[PDB]
Amino acid sequence: ADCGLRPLFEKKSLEDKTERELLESYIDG
Amino acid sequence: IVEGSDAEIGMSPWQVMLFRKSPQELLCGASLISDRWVLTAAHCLLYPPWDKNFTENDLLVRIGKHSRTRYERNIEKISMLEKIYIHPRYNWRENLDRDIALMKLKKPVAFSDYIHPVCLPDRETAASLLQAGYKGRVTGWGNLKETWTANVGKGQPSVLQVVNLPIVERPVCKDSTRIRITDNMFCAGYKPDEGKRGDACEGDSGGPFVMKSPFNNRWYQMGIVSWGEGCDRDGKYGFYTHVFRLKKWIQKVIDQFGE
Amino acid sequence: HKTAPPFDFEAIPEEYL
Repeated sequence: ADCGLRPLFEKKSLEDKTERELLESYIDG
Repeated sequence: IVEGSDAEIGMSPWQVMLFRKSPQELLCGASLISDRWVLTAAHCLLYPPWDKNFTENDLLVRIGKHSRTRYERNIEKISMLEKIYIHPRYNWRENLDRDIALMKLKKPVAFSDYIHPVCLPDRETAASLLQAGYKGRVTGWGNLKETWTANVGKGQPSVLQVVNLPIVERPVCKDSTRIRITDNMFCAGYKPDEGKRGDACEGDSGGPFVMKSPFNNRWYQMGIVSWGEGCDRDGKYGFYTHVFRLKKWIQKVIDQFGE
Repeated sequence: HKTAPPFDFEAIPEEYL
């Protein structure tokens, strides 16, 4: 139930170098 | 992974290496979905036309890895297998339909900074994210190019590789290949026109295609790397097992045999 | 599964730590 949250990224409040690309794809097209 | 890059450490903590004991080799990728369960493609474990039928004792799962070849003492965990569960309608005879397998670890692994499970999608999440144009991420230690093309030596990566790819409309997937594409597969990759590149390749198969939910900030495994016609060719796309379609089978197995 | 060089992988002990 704690799945999908990466200790080194989401739990600390840090983004990886390319996840932004994914979110842009959900919104821009 | 072709045209990918080095993963940041801990970037994909559900990534699992399916490791052959004798002879020592990377067989496939895989994903950690709970403390006792690992998800992969069936063709990694079973494909009789190449006399392939791995038993539990033939393999090890290695979790928390970053390096391909090294023993990473302060990070990785090695587990043995208790039981392989293959989808009973897995169609190796024709098109690798329902290419999905589960592996029960003999002992539960403790989670860590480097070891942490991916979520499996629900109906809402699947409806929301599995759309043409939307990108997921694929990771693995498979080859950097098709074998026997370009330069041999630089074929295997030093460290885990990651690439992001867009889901492709069903008509284009279908029109891209002669193989019978079913609703248990979807496909991903850039189009020749789109001037970006990338693909899963030999050794990455069985590993996860993941998407990050903007509703709750979680990574969900939407697909399992299944098959392709070569790696990273124009007009070709990678095909992925549609994890949500088969989620009922995954939960049926885990509820029955998860202690 | 079609991916390796010779003497490639570091040996893996039996550790639980």
